[PDB]
Amino acid sequence: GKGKPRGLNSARKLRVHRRNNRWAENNYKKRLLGTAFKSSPFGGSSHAKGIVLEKLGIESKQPNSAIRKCVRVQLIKNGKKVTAFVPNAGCLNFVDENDEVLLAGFGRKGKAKGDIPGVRFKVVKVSGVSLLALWKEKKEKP
Amino acid sequence: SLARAGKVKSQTPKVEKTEKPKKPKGRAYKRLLYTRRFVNVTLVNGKRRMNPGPS
Amino acid sequence: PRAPRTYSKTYSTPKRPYESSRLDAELKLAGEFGLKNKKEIYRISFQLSKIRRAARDLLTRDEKDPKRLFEGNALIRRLVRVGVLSEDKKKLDYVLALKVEDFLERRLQTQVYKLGLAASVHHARVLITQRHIAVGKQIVNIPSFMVRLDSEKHIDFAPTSPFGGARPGRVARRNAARK
RNA sequence: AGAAUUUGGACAAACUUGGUCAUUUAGAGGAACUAAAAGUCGUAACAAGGUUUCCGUAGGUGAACCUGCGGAAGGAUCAU
RNA sequence: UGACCCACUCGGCACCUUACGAGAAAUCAAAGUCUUUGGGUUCUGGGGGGAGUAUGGUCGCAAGGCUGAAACUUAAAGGA
RNA sequence: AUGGUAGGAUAGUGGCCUACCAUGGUUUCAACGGGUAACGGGGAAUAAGGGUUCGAUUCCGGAGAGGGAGCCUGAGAAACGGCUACCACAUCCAAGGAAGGCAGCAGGCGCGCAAAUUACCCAAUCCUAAUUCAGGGAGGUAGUGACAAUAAAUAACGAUACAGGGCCCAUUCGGGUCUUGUAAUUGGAAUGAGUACAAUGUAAAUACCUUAACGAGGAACAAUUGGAGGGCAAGUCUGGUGCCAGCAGCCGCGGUAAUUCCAGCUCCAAUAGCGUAUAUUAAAGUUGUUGCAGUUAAAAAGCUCGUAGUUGAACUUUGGG
Repeated sequence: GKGKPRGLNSARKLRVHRRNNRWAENNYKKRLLGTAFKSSPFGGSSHAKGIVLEKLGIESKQPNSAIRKCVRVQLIKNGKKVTAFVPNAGCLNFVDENDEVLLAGFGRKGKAKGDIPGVRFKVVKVSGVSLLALWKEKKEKP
Repeated sequence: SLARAGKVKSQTPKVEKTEKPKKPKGRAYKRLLYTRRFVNVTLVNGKRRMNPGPS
Repeated sequence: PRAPRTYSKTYSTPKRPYESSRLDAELKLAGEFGLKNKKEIYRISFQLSKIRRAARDLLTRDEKDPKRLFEGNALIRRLVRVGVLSEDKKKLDYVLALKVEDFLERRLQTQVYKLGLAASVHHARVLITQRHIAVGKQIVNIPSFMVRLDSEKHIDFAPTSPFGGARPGRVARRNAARK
């Protein structure tokens, strides 16, 4: 006689005692307050527009040393101030201050990647022309 | 520091793509693959290293 | 607005992606049967996986119930017409013991090969894309066709075609216009 | 026919005032948090860690922490 | 009659022994009948911290409880 | 607020609004409230099944016309290329007074990561007339255009100077006769990318398709972008530097012979296209119904009662003809 009511008329007490439970399970937490719209940068999104400030330097977390390349942004929305991260080379160079940049996630949700600490985004485009190209030289910049 | 921005991909031996008798590109990448993966054997020392690094 | 026109993909990919398991049985397929891309091994795979349940579905009606027989005897005769399964096997039952590999022989791609009129499997194909082969007096330009058993004997070469008629064929309006 | 105007009405622009949600953001000052190459005073824990650790509570305590009650064993015993 | 012995049983409170099974293992008659995946239903968790704090809302006379963030930071923290 | 009864109201119905009346209607099967960086859907990405996100945007609805209101015409508007005001904008001025709404095409400004010519036509496509004939930045079509997508050139074939990888003989050369090949002499053939008569096309041209004339020898008519420890294809090559420059998505290199940095040669991968950052997907059986975990890894409530919720023993014509 495990812990649940079982007979026939035990609809009522079931549609409640899952709907309570669900709570805790983290996911169903995000989706009811859902956080996504109020908290976090993109709100209910995937991508966005921003414009750079400084070119900050963030060393490592440690089993590592690794002085990586990050940029503060200004979005073109809530305004948060965010940092974000660059790929490939130096990549830095090609992000010349107060330029237009196109930001996206980091495929991890929330969370925070690899050897970087409070950091949660990547730089996809600039000006809107790739980075991918303004490192495999299929275009160049204005 | 930002200095060392790029440092490596400066000092890269530039080096070139090399020209070729190109690779055929479709059906025909099947008749070509097939022949290698295993129809002449190919090699019989246990099994087949797909791409051996010169010993 | 208008009747929004209706369409299902045929493909159903795999559940695990990579495997030196199942992989090195596609490349044993392509290959042996012509084909091209993996977007064939997986078309079929779908359409067998399609039929397969309409059996499962039945079997679980009783036997004898109207629906079960009708489809079976309608289901079956759809596969007798395409050569797929024999005469002698059709109880129902049994269509289940049909692996990928039976269907492939009844693709025009290869039925040409067997009707040799083709050096290897290849010379079996350009031969279809190039308007060359023909069922009635009618061209077909697509490897995946599926041989309807009672045609088969009517498989050509057409009037149009260069290998049975209307003219020599381009490269010949050249060896006769430089001596 | 019937213009200006005009009675009272319903419509309700507007604006002033409060009064409030709801986002913002200032700020003498406090209180924490975390990141750092090697600054301090200690040695609490991991061995029976030299008083065996731990919980919940209550009061102490330059600081780690120490002491009462009752638990627990993750114990240093599954033993008359 | 009663204590007793034994035979049997139903209900306990445990224990030994196997492992056909399960498991990361240590071990487990249940942690078994689970990729051959489904008897009934209530709670909970989804990296480590920040922190069960700040906040609001509430129960208490108070100690305090129940509710319960985020920014920030981090490539491990952990189990056997 | 919810109904009754009657009237006004409308093109009508109805608390639409008012006379009087009754006290109802919604609510844990989530109402009312707060949020939405929400216009809805058709559908788009993803694609084994089940799924997760995005649909301001080529069609169907609705909503605005700088905010707000009110109404003149007409069947047909609460119209904004129609008017009154009001307010927030901002234009002319002889300062008396006038006049004004690109979120129609264009265009400039501002904003900002972020997106194009004040160009040519009613010839198609269709609509407006009183109407065959006007007119129609609706539409079309050029310009700019790497958003994507389709096709696919950038060199072929000789022969040679050797090297060969075979073979027929090797009593020792080595030739040889079927073959790829490093070549820094090679010579005949082949084309269009560009240029350009004509025809074409075009309302009118550009282009395309055609084609006379032209046009391929390497110093051209020259193909790039990203790596070459691992993940993960491929340099224990040379040069410089010495925990400093710098690289490195993560593990990590660098403190005097660096397979990582700067750079030379060399090779590897995509290739007219590569990278880079962001968001989303699969990967994710790390949100899970199909398919999770809860003895100690993060998790069984302190234990029991309970109104909802949810499940609920079996038995009511089978068999035979």
